[PDB]
Amino acid sequence: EDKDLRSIQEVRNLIESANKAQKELAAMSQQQIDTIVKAIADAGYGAREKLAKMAHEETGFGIWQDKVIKNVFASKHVYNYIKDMKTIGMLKEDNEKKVMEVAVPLGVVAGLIPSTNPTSTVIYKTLISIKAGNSIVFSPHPNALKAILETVRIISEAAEKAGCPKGAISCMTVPTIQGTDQLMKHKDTAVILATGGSAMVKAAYSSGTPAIGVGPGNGPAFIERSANIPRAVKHILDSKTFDNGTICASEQSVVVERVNKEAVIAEFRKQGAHFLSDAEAVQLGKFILRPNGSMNPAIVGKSVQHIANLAGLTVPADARVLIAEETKVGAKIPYSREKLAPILAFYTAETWQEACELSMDILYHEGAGHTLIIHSEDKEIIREFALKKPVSRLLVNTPGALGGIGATTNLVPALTLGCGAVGGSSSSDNIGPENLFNIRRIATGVLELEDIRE
Amino acid sequence: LEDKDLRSIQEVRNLIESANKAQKELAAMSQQQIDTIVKAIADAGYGAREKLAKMAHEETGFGIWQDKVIKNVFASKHVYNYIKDMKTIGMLKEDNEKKVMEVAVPLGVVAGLIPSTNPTSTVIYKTLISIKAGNSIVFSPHPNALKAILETVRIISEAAEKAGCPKGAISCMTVPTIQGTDQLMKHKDTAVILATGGSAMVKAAYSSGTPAIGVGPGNGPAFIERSANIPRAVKHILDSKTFDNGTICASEQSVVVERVNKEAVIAEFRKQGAHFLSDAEAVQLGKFILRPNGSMNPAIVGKSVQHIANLAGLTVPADARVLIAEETKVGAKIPYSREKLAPILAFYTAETWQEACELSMDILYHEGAGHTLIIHSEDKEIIREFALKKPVSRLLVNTPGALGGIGATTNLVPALTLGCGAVGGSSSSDNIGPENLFNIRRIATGVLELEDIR
Ligand SMILES: [Cl-]
Ligand SMILES: [Cl-]
Repeated sequence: EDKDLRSIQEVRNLIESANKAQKELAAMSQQQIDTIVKAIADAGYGAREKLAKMAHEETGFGIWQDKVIKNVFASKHVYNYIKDMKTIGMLKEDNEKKVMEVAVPLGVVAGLIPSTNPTSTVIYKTLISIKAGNSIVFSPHPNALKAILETVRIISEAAEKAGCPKGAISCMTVPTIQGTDQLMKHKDTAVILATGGSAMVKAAYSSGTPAIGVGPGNGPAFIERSANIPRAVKHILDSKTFDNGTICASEQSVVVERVNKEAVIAEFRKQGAHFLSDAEAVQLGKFILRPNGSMNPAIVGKSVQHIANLAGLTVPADARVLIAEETKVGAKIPYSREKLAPILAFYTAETWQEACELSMDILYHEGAGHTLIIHSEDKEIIREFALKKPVSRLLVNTPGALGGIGATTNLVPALTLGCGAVGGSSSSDNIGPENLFNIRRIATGVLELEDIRE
Repeated sequence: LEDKDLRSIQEVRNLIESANKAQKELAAMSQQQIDTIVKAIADAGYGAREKLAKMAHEETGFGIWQDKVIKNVFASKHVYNYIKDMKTIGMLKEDNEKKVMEVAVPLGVVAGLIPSTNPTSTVIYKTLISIKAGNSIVFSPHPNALKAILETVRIISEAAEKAGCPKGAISCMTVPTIQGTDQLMKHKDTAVILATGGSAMVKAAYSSGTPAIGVGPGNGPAFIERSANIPRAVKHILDSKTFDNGTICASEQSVVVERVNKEAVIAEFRKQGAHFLSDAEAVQLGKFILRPNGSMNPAIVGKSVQHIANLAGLTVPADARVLIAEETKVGAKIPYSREKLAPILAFYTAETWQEACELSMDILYHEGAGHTLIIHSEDKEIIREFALKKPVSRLLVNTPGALGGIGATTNLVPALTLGCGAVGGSSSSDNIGPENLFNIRRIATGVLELEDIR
């Protein structure tokens, strides 16, 4: 009866079921696997509306119409990338080196699901884990529980119809920290896909189980002197306002040069941004930064009007983002940190070199290894940013949120965006099927001992 | 500070701090400048081959002087020849079709755990690959090999620094403590752990909060299938199993033969210097090898046949090259079915290749899964079945186990850190090198709008 014990029991039950379900997947051919993958894609996509509405209603986060596009992306876009990849059995036979390469599935994948992008992340993690021959057990955020449970129900039913063994795709029905702890620590858990906060990722790397973790997204968008101002402002608003800023790859600040500063402020205003007065900025800043130095969860995925009301603000009805001018960087400077909300800091640099230095300083305090955006027509400046910005994905003339996940760019389509070693993670990739299998190499003898000691 | 544990913690924080600064200096260097240092390390390692082999032999008491010189040659010359022309620094790729550029990003400060079994060769190799990828490295020495490791570090460090490398980029703890090595693994500025050592050590690395890459126990069966060339299969198994008195983890731990071939195989093993133990002698050595706590006796590790025979109270001919015990069982309570880092083999008889496979899987699933299995066969179909099914990361065909698994007699990546992958509890199945020690940053240009994906 006690909730944590039942949760720990259920976790042990799901992993066991998932372990034997994977052994059955492992026996399947590439064609049999792809038949399953396409069926998960279709069920995910067919239920795009219902799951998007479910998630919005339960979490109170975002915009259901935007969650639909997240579901479409997680289904069709990921499917289209992964459909023709060889991920199963014999991959390569080098007949000159005499080395053969075979894909080995990891085993049971433990997927931690955020409340910010719940149904889309479930679909994405399922497609890529099953594609690589793995079973997946999900850890749902308590306040997106029903949405995630129905996503798992819908996609696992379609997979099982297409030949997938029962138990290969499952989810905790009783969310506890103790339960999630067990899922992570379990001997028969092969890898943790750790999409969550910084304490949750640190836990996953302290679990004993190999983990693939994320960091906070604190991505500046530098609008450089040669950028088309209208297009840059459009890209940023497209991303920042997408699902009320729930995607980690969305812009957290705008950096402008002195030459374009006012031209950019005016364009933001013209496209519906609201600039906070100095007084309005500190008032919201006081509300955003909690006494313990945490960022206020009360803003996450909420509307501009919702956030204004919480902060004691009165803001125009058609305001699309709140923007505050910022000069400093630090743990006590909330505008310099991740605000999963339609709230942006606004920085001014005199030159592109000053903008690079400020971005480094922003990223080093928070957001290193994740995302930075640059709007520019200058090939030389973009290349300097490419060689120096401490991120894993550097986005050029594109909306941040959409560009970072590979919706508007040719990055790998993903909702797990690895932050690399600088962010404390084991990978910097947009996670796909190639991150979820090992290579076994089968090598023939080419030399004798007598050759190597001569 | 005078207490040993606190002096050691202090040292590790100082060492990490220097390595942190030094890496930022390495991070500014071109591929040319890096490769110059790499070559200087390789040259210094190679030149000190006899010196360092003798130090390690005298200090640890393990192995054969001659064989450790070869390992020092392998770690320097062979690793260097694989890495010298590899692209590991800065801009790697510029895809103009996808509009995606790729840039190598060094991990940062590497933590190298060095075992007493392969101590000088492992330092040389890890240094070369870390520095090649633009990283610094701080070593944790096994206390039984402290002096030899420190002197290897001293030697390659000075040649690196003479070649342009920043001071503090290559360092080693001078006071080995478990409290100091815990600090090395857990530290925020430590970017990655190369975890070469025992099972409790690698489980410690994955519990540290820092990204780890671990090894597993090597327990590889050698299946001399009926199509095999017996005299060469025997020579290979002996070449590997007696190499440094069996200290390398990719060396064979059992021989599996088909019944039709058993007589012929035993006769050849005998001709080439193998000594088959009687039932009573096998039982006597088994009692000595297996400790009451369940661990295997360290007293046998890297020791001669005669030395072990004396320890176990056996009387064995002076020219005996390996001790072979016939075995029928697999399990924790069965010492021959487990990793014996010594010139000792189990010998199993199966009826068919199918039974040999099933037996091999049973061996590996108890101990050794993810590491190595060796097969001698001229049957490419049976080999392919083993390739697709045996739970290992490296499957060796017609080659000595120790020498083929490290890539000395095979075309596998030349390495002394052999990942066991997920099945063995690690993040990688690779023979690891430069490409496991940088992240890829991707710089991507927008190709689509929000409206397009709507
Ligand atoms: Cl979603
Ligand atoms: Cl050595």
